[PDB]
Amino acid sequence: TETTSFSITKFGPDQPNLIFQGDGYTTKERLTLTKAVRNTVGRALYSSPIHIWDSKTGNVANFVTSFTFVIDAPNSYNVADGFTFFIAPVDTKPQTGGGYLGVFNSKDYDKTSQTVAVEFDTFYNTAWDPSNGDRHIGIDVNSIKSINTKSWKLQNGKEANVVIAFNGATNVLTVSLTYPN
Amino acid sequence: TETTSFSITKFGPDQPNLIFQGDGYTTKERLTLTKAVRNTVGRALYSSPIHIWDSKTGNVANFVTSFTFVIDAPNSYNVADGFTFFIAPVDTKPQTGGGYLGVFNSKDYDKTSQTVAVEFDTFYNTAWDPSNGDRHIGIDVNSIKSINTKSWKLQNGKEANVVIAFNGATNVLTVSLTYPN
Amino acid sequence: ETSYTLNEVVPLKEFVPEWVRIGFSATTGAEFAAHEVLSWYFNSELSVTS
Amino acid sequence: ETSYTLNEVVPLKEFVPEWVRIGFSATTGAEFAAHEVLSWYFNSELS
Ligand SMILES: *[C@@H]1O[C@H](CO[C@@H]2O[C@@H](C)[C@@H](O)[C@@H](O)[C@@H]2O)[C@@H](O[C@@H]2O[C@H](CO)[C@@H](O[C@@H]3O[C@H](CO[C@H]4O[C@H](CO)[C@@H](O)[C@H](O)[C@@H]4O[C@@H]4O[C@H](CO)[C@@H](O)[C@H](O)[C@H]4NC(C)=O)[C@@H](O)[C@H](O[C@H]4O[C@H](CO)[C@@H](O)[C@H](O)[C@@H]4O[C@@H]4O[C@H](CO)[C@@H](O[C@@H]5O[C@H](CO)[C@H](O)[C@H](O)[C@H]5O)[C@H](O[C@@H]5O[C@@H](C)[C@@H](O)[C@@H](O)[C@@H]5O)[C@H]4NC(C)=O)[C@@H]3O)[C@H](O)[C@H]2NC(C)=O)[C@H](O)[C@H]1NC(C)=O
Ligand SMILES: *[C@@H]1O[C@H](CO[C@@H]2O[C@@H](C)[C@@H](O)[C@@H](O)[C@@H]2O)[C@@H](O[C@@H]2O[C@H](CO)[C@@H](O[C@@H]3O[C@H](CO[C@H]4O[C@H](CO)[C@@H](O)[C@H](O)[C@@H]4O)[C@@H](O)[C@H](O[C@H]4O[C@H](CO)[C@@H](O)[C@H](O)[C@@H]4O[C@@H]4O[C@H](CO)[C@@H](O[C@@H]5O[C@H](CO[C@]6(C(=O)O)C[C@H](O)[C@@H](NC(C)=O)[C@H]([C@H](O)[C@H](O)CO)O6)[C@H](O)[C@H](O)[C@H]5O)[C@H](O)[C@H]4NC(C)=O)[C@@H]3O)[C@H](O)[C@H]2NC(C)=O)[C@H](O)[C@H]1NC(C)=O
Ligand SMILES: [Ca+2]
Ligand SMILES: [Ca+2]
Ligand SMILES: [Mn+2]
Ligand SMILES: [Mn+2]
Repeated sequence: TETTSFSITKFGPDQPNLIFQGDGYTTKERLTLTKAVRNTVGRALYSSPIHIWDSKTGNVANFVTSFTFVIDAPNSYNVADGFTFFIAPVDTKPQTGGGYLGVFNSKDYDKTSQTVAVEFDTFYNTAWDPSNGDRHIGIDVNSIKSINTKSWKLQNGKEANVVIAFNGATNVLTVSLTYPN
Repeated sequence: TETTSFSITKFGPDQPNLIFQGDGYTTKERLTLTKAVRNTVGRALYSSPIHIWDSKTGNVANFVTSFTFVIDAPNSYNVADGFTFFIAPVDTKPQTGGGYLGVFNSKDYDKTSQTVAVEFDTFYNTAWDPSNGDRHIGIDVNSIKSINTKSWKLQNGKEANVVIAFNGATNVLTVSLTYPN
Repeated sequence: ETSYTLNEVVPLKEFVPEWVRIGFSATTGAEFAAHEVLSWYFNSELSVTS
Repeated sequence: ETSYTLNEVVPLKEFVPEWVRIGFSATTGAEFAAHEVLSWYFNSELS
């Protein structure tokens, strides 16, 4: 049973488990992806590669990730753009920033992207986001347009606990965000 | 709180979650550190750095590793040189080979080492191995002259299930080698 | 006080390679906010026999 | 059924850095043998 696990509850200046890309850095004991600055992209990856499935069996892994995040916007009206947990090839580099969350380069289906991602998008991009224009949790796969979304009320400065799980057998991804208080 | 775990049953041709050093590689589900070849040093460390002890609190980590290594020897009269499981600084690089198991330099306590290492020495080296010769398990700390030893009867060609735990509290390192037959 | 749940059947093997890297990503554009992860836990298990 | 045990007291703090990299090692010299591993398990729990 190939396995991989880790728990982190105190990020530090020298926190070697992770890989920092873009403007990502670890400050105030928390993983800082971006700050209240324009046009930035901050990504952080777990150093060790994980075996998600096997060819000579066709077995797919079974996993779970749990994390607490905080989106703190100076102004609660103008918020952008989004946070994201992603699964990408072993040698991922930051992609297009801005509305493309740093993991994708276009709206079209890019088969070679090989990146699936559960996004928490706080900015309506008329070119590809749901017409209702609500902040939403979305499941992307090889493109910035979500294959499914759920409207979500961002609580400026509050910390939501997210729990994402994957069942290799039924292949159903599950995502849950919860704002305690 | 800060956990790190991994289980590897079979090592594939490409083992992403590992960093190979020296002449170490893989061949048919198993990891191969050395072949039956004169003078060789092959190491394999796990890709992601481990948080062993926290200074801020002084707490040390409790940990347990387990594995099944095996020593293939043509003739059981002239076996060398050994095997090791080390705990070294992140930037650890292969050191002196041969009697030093590629982990240490000199038989003196060199502080620079910062690498503890349990070993299974299969060859008698005078100025640092027990006078009675005898192959043996042996704990090390910054030197090749073991901190303690336990004679061991090498069972050539036979795999050996070993477990090694550590109690961060009672600071007791329990090495444990058992032959499944 | 509020909770959201979403889930879609995503056949991961056909979009992602056997070996993969995971992590977080966040960006900003004309408008912005600070995104920080205060904790992270992850566990993955995979069986090895057809 | 044949075991070997050895549990000594060693304070890792006083010796290894906070962040370490664990792994295996093997060597040869004038004498030799093939040293190979078959499975590996590990787990750290630091509070
Ligand atoms: C008060 O609130 C108002 C209302 O807010 C809105 O409503 C609320 C209810 C709520 O929903 C809010 O969330 C919501 O915002 C505020 O007014 C709104 O403010 C928004 C912020 O600016 C603004 O949206 C922005 O729009 C621009 C695009 O506008 C032009 O292009 C449109 C097509 O995309 C086109 O339809 C428009 O018409 C317009 O075109 C012309 O523009 C002229 C000048 O503006 C104008 O005069 C013309 O009239 C107009 N044409 C016509 C016909 O009218 C868009 O670019 C912004 O998008 C960027 O940010 C969002 C997230 O915030 C990302 O999703 C997106 O990916 C973009 O991200 C990156 O932005 C960077 C800059 O931040 C780009 O960079 C450039 O780099 C160069 C280098 O030198 C230079 O520095 C530039 O200055 C930089 O911009 C970056 O570049 C691209 O990506 C990189 C990777 C490369 O690929 C590069 O080649 C690319 O070009 C870009 N990256 C990407 C991937 O795009 C944003 O959407 C709203 O329109 C505006 N009004 C309304 C009604 O909504 C008001 O400001 C608030 N006031 C206060 C005081 O707070
Ligand atoms: C039948 O069986 C018999 C008997 O077997 C024994 O008995 C049975 C019952 C059983 O117990 C067996 O286990 C027993 O083996 C067998 O005959 C015996 O065979 C043994 C194996 O050859 C012999 O031992 C060897 O002896 C040599 C020479 O003498 C040693 O001892 C001296 C006193 O202690 C010492 O001062 C010498 O320096 C030397 O150490 C020795 O070299 C051998 O040691 C190597 O191998 C062992 C085991 O593999 C290993 O643990 C050692 O660390 C060492 O490993 C590496 O080996 C390679 C390959 O040979 C060497 O490569 C050469 O390196 C040099 C340069 O390296 C130096 C240098 O000059 O820089 C050499 C320096 O001496 C060294 N100095 C020091 C202080 O270490 C330096 C220094 O380390 C530097 O810092 C280096 O970084 O390195 C050149 O590059 C050459 O080109 C290159 O080839 C490596 O140097 C070496 N690495 C290191 C770090 O040392 C081993 O100890 C028995 O003597 C012999 N006779 C008897 C009566 O037992 C018989 O053959 C069998 N026959 C059959 C048919 O089966
Ligand atoms: Ca958006
Ligand atoms: Ca030896
Ligand atoms: Mn979206
Ligand atoms: Mn020894």
